[PDB]
Amino acid sequence: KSCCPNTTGRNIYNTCRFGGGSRQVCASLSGCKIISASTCPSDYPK
Repeated sequence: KSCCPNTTGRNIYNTCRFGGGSRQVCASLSGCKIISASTCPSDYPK
């Protein structure tokens, strides 16, 4: 999972992922937080 601001972020992540990106790049594209588990900090887990 990731910590996105909202369902919109998932959009950016998708545009990137499906665009030919990665996780870090995607993260920097949606501004979400890349978690290495099934949890998430106080960084809007959306």
